[PDB]
Amino acid sequence: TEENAKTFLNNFNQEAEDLSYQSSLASWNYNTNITEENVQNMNNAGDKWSAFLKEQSKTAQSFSLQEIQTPIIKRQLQALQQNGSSVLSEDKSKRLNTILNTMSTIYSTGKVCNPDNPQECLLLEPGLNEIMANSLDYNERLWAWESWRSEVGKQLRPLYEEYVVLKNEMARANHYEDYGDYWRGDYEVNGVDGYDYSRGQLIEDVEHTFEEIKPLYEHLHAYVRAKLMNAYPSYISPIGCLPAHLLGDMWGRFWTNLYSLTVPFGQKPNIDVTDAMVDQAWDAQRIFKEAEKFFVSVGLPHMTQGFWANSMLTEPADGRKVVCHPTAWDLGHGDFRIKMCTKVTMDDFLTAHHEMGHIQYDMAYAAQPFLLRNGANEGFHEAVGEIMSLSAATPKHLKSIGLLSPDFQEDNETEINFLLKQALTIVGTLPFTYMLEKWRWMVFKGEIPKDQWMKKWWEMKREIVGVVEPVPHDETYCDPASLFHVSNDYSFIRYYTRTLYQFQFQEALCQAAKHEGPLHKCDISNSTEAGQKLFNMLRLGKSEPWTLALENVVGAKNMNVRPLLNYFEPLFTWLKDQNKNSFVGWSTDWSPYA
Amino acid sequence: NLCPFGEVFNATKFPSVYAWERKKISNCVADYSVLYNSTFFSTFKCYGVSATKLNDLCFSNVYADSFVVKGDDVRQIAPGQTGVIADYNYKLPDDFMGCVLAWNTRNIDATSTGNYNYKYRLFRKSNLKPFERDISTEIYQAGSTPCNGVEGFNCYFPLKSYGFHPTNGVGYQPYRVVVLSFELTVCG
Ligand SMILES: *[C@@H]1O[C@H](CO)[C@@H](O[C@@H]2O[C@H](CO)[C@@H](O[C@@H]3O[C@H](CO)[C@@H](O)[C@H](O)[C@@H]3O)[C@H](O)[C@H]2NC(C)=O)[C@H](O)[C@H]1NC(C)=O
Ligand SMILES: *[C@@H]1O[C@H](CO)[C@@H](O)[C@H](O)[C@H]1NC(C)=O
Ligand SMILES: [Cl-]
Ligand code: NA
Ligand SMILES: [Zn+2]
Repeated sequence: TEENAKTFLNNFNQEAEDLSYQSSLASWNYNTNITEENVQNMNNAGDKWSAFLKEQSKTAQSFSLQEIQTPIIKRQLQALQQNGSSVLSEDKSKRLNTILNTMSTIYSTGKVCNPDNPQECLLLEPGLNEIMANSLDYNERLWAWESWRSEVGKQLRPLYEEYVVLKNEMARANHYEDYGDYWRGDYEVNGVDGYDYSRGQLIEDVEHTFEEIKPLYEHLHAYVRAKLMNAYPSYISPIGCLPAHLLGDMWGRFWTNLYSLTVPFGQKPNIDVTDAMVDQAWDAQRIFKEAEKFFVSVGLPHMTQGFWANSMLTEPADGRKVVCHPTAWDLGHGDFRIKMCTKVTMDDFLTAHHEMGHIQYDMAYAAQPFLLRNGANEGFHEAVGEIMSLSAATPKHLKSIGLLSPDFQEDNETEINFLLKQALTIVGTLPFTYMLEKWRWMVFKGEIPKDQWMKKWWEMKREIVGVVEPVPHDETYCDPASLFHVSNDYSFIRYYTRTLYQFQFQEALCQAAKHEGPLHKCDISNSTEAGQKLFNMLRLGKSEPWTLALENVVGAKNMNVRPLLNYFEPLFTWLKDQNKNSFVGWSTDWSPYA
Repeated sequence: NLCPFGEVFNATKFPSVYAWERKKISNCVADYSVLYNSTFFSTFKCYGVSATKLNDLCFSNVYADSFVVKGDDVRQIAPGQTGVIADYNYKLPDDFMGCVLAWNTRNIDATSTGNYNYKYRLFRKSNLKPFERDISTEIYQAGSTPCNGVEGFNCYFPLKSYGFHPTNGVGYQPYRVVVLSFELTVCG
């Protein structure tokens, strides 16, 4: 029944490619318009693509996976053989889709008002996010942190309870332990000898690599804490955990906004080319033209003409409502677009390289069959975009482009300033990402009862992340759901694996690029060898296992933490010298309200 | 008299690849200057003969094959290809002597709502012989169960639609192909 399956997969590839294109183009008209007429075309074209996938799901399950010999044909059947959300009843699936839509709504529509000024009401973006990122008032930040978790968090609490039980009922019916095991199935490889990977192996590998991140994070935590005491005196203990509302954003996911408070050498000039491009008369088209030139220098192809004509590379400069979240669209049929309200800033210049990195990945595996046109795993796609911003952020690249002055001296203190800013964003999110996904894994697995969800949530925040809550929360609150990825049904372990992947890729490409200096000063520009070495994995798509695709570039069958430590090695030794008279570590007992 | 090359190249309607049409060229003088001094063509690849020496040449009769394929399918209109178009739609002999001409027609063959008129054969028992043509719409039996007229499990319709949208990539845009075959009346 192998040839009977090849013809079946071909009736799918030539019929799904048209239905997915109509659904993708329909969803583009919504994120590019934002009307009621266009929001229905997204849902109308969405159900048709889902209903077509359901027919091909069950009709592919009639093909026994054990009866297939050629393995390229094998992985395609398992992709279609998914009951999905339909294993529930018609009432369970509508209620599951009702809470999933209701949770996404209250997150985007939830707004808190100031008790001191009731006419001042702010939602998360850009209201509360601007406060958590710039404000230095303890009570103002405590207000935004607590109001977001006491207003929109408590509304999500009853909906998230039913969300856990309903999502588990789907995974357990598809031969999974829980919904967390369903998310961990993205890294599962089973069939190829020497390249397999089990779903339980992910828990062992993520925790094994996290133990080597503890020393770097503990010294960063001790250094940031010392600087934060100067910013918030009589509020932080030199031995206790950091208050959650003082970390730089609403959840402490990224400590980037703490750079102004934790800059190692503030006297040195900051490498912010935002004002430089504004003075050089740069628009969004100039940003993407230079980003296109970057990929051409390594051997990758240019951008299609339809990209330069159908993409939304700027703000909606007319009459239309638009979500400005930077996304890279792969509609299929050779149609590649990017949706981004680009502004003349440095942060948008680096993001343009990230989003165009996604497109270069999509263009590479376009020759693969339909079910195989995707990244190796969930973390491969984000890692490809990040290695571009890593090379594009180096001073050697900024000077060559024209954004930095040619006489900019790169001292040993300017590099520690740069690595510290990178560590606040890169290494600062690792304990937050692991602890968050670990908490949901335990909740789905059934190790955290409902009567101690928030109690166990903050016990892990104190122990793993080293972050203490400013005000006590009972089980009525739901702080984890106050994050986008939790209340919008997205796996979060992808950000941990992608972080280790991007530095394994960078180290592997900089070796092919014949780089000789520190890893953070590497630019893979001009390196046709590194481009060919990277393209050899981008073309694979999802055909070869991620362990094999990772080996084609880095030479290893599994994720490794050594490249991550080598990137921040000059900074790790500097933090140890700074913390010689400080306390490295934190006590899980101190709280700002005992 | 001049050979009517405008009736095939400048033709308004072009056929699908599975039902490609052939036109015989008999007693008339040829003018290959029209074919070469134009940037309108995307390929213009000759096999067995050269794109210039053909002017001072004579043949018994010329056969012009015309059809429409996607951009990525133009590579299969060549001797020695094994794609879906070459095996089930239009096959050229190994000893082919002629020229294959193709040009992009996104503005005329691709509509905003999706032009599903141009089709191609996806399933067929065995490959086509050189210059063979199959227009049968019989339900292809891929398993051991008799289809009995109706499609369904293991019984698929042999013809599928290209679906040309104007926002597609060049590899998915419609291309009109004209294959000129030389057989050994027609001179330059
Ligand atoms: C490899 O990629 C890099 C970019 O990542 C290329 O470096 C840059 O290449 C351009 C084009 O040759 C140079 O532009 C020219 O610069 C001169 C001097 O400023 C100017 O007079 C010209 O009008 C033009 O703008 C650019 O300067 C250069 N960047 C530098 C030197 O900082 C590189 O050329 C690529 N290829 C090779 C073969 O190295
Ligand atoms: C937005 O959608 C409306 C219909 O809901 C349509 O009339 C309008 O032209 C659209 N605008 C753009 C810029 O696409
Ligand atoms: Cl939190
Ligand atoms: Na700040
Ligand atoms: Zn991205």
